[PDB]
Amino acid sequence: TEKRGRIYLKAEVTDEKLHVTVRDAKNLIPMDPNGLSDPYVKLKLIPDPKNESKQKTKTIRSTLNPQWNESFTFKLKPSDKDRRLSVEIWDWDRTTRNDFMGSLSFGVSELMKMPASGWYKLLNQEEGEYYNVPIPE
Repeated sequence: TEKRGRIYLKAEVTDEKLHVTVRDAKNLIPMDPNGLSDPYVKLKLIPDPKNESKQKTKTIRSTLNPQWNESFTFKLKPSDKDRRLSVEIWDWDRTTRNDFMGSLSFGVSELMKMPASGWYKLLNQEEGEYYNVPIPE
């Protein structure tokens, strides 16, 4: 439906490189029967027809408030001017398919103008690939 928690990130473009820091997320919704989840974050630059830009944080077991503190770097190219940084939280599972938890995205153009920083509301999978919602509140 709609409330999936929030995540704190930092993203910036410097000298043809995109730097992203995934700090932590709060109030995630349990996808595991146990009432918790095993979250990890997938980062990519889309569209990614060749599927070459994927990066992911480690999976943190049994928590609804993960603190990854991981940084990533993407080497950019001109065409990236029209791409977006997609950030998705998934719930790792031992025996079933991993479940989508929440996501968002930023335009590489957006970031070149203004770096991202702070808390953001997690969105549903489809919509997450098109926009982001800061939470300065």
